[PDB]
Amino acid sequence: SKFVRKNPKSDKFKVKRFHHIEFWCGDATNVARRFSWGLGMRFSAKSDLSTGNMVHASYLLTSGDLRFLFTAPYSPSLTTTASIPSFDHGSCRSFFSSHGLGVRAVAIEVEDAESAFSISVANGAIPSSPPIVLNEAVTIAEVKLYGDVVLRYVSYKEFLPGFERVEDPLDYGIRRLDHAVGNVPELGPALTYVAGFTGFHQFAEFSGLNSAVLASNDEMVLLPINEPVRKSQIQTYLEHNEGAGLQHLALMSEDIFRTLREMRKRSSIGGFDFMPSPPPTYYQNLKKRVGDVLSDDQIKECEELGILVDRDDQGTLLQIFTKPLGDRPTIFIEIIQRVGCMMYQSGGCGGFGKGNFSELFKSIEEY
Amino acid sequence: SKFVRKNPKSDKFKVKRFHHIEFWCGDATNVARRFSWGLGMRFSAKSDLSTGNMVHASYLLTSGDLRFLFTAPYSPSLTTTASIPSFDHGSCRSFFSSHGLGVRAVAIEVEDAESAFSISVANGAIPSSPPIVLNEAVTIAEVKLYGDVVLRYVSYKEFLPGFERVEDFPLDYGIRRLDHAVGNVPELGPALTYVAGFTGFHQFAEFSGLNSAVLASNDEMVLLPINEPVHGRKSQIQTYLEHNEGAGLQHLALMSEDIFRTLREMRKRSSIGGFDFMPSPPPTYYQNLKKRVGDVLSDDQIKECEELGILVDRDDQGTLLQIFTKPLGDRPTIFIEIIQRVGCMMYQSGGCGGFGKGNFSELFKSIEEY
Ligand SMILES: O=C1CCCC(=O)C1=C(O)c1ccc(C(F)(F)F)cc1[N+](=O)[O-]
Ligand SMILES: O=C1CCCC(=O)C1=C(O)c1ccc(C(F)(F)F)cc1[N+](=O)[O-]
Ligand SMILES: [Fe+3]
Ligand SMILES: [Fe+3]
Repeated sequence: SKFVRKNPKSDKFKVKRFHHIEFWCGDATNVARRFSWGLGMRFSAKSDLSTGNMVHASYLLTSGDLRFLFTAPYSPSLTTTASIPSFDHGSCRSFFSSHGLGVRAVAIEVEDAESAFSISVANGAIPSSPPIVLNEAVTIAEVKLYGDVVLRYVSYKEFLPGFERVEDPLDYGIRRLDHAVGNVPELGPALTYVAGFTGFHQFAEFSGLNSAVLASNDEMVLLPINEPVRKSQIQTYLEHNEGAGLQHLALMSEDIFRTLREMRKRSSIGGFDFMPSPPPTYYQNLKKRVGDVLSDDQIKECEELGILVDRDDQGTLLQIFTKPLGDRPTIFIEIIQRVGCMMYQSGGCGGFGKGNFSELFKSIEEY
Repeated sequence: SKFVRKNPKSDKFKVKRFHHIEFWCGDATNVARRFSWGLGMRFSAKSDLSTGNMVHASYLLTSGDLRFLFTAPYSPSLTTTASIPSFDHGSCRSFFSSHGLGVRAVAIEVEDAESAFSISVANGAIPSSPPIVLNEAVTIAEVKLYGDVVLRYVSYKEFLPGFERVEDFPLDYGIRRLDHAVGNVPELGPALTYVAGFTGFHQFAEFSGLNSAVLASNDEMVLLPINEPVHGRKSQIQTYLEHNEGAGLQHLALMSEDIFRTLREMRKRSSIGGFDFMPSPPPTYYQNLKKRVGDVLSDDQIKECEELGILVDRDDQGTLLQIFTKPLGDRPTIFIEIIQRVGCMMYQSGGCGGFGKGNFSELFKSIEEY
């Protein structure tokens, strides 16, 4: 009848929001051009040859507050010209040879990046890049998160110094990043490592995996982690990804129907593909499950677009998943819309979809 | 008053057509998805994990007879499961680390691929992959062309054994075939005598920052131009050799059956995934058009070129429409030429109208005016 969560607010430094995500590429132009058309993200800021960067090409896509950065290295024959100081040509080709197209950096806005970096290392974090102050404007620092992903700290005194603003329409309703999930071999150690240096508390849950969720004090920076337990997808991931790494990004949309009707039109002409849709029983069982949250027309709309729906104690959740973004069966995208919990709306409203494993199964047991 | 052309038909083996072009990628899925939407090429055949290939992912785009192959390597921890036998994981990462996104293979249909390979090596060609017979169906062989590009020989007894046909309503911007494939090289003389030395390709005569000869097969339908940098405004070909870390393919020219359609489609998509184009010639250029190709293009077709930014050139045999994209990837190296040829219809003879060498001048004296 009642579910109660706790929140010690045990953050070891002041954390604000997700700042951006840095993909590492072989050729960043094509990847950014496809992501832009397939997700509806505007070309916003560049740091390439045309801006004078002879170390790496970096292209930034935005939609709402969501910031996808796409970095690919230039030839070593053409350091000081790189806008992102923590970039190394060799670490980049190693990452792409080993893991392929994937997320390098999970970056978050924090009060002071040297403050965050100092405590993190002192509380166990493995350092990657120390605090570099860019033009006395932004501070940047990187610690190891899981595998070859880095948690990157960004703090302030069009995106970073050295980037040039790209002026211009494209917009499918995606407004912000919601959570970023990492697949690791052993949950226990990875969980005690990350929470050990961030002070992130565990967000409670209302298969082939085990999943805990680490969260900041206001529960707006959400970092779930999966463990491998039909062969487990997480295990397949660890093989094709040659280790631990970010599994999926969840992108909050202000209207999942719009974003899906846009993203679905473009699946065959450049965009992104989606998982095969649940059996029609699933949406018939919707009417007596979230019928007091979604109208019947909104339920018909989910069946047309293949959207999963889940509920927990505080709210209701709409969500759908793409197919792997690149060549390897590794990283994919989650589109979500959260309903309820509007105090502002509290993050994690509706959970993460853990219930859909069952409900989707017993949809297939029927039918 | 008169330009006369010769043709010794000195081919050392039987050569038919351009078969396909193999790009080497870091991630072939995104590159092929972008090229498909930005050029209007249909997803036709795959050889990835979903077909059982654990060495490399290969995705084929088509439009008319044009075949763009996009290959990217999988992890070595998962040779026998690879559909393309000449693929090596290390040669691929070396290529992409060194040159970035570029063309690996220029492949052409020939009568017998072991026949072509044997003579080529015997006439100087540097071998890369010997003749491998796939499922007693198609033969494949590769010799070095320029730098790390390979001339690949393909002969027959959806695309290769091991590939699975992709059913698609379908995208199509009017591109129908590949016209020519150009390589930038440090020294023209040696590269020219090397390639023609083992193919027997004759020189196609020409009616800047570069020196350009054109090597051609007997029917002048497989066209392989080569550029050289002229030193001492800095030569683009020289900049290419720096960013490309050596010689390599510079541009592919894609014949369209209607360059206006193909560009009104391709320009719509420049800002939403597709390809961008060079800044348009000054309006004087298109004014001088009316008394230059006015007996070939109507006034409406001339206004249409000004709207789409198309260059026009003429030679002894015919007239040429052409326009160039910006570099396809991160590096200022490889780009695309869209072309439509007019005249010379005996069938239409390749090289009709030349290649645009006159436009350097016409473009300039347009800017000297205005
Ligand atoms: O948000 C999360 C984090 C923990 C792992 C997880 O299961 C979550 C999902 O994004 C999610 C939700 C539902 C489904 C299902 F079962 F409907 F397919 C799948 C996922 N998932 O793993 O991407
Ligand atoms: O087709 C060729 C091969 C030889 C070299 C060459 O210049 C050709 C062109 O594709 C061409 C023609 C005209 C222009 C101009 F005038 F616009 F600059 C440029 C090129 N080009 O991109 O090489
Ligand atoms: Fe999720
Ligand atoms: Fe050309």
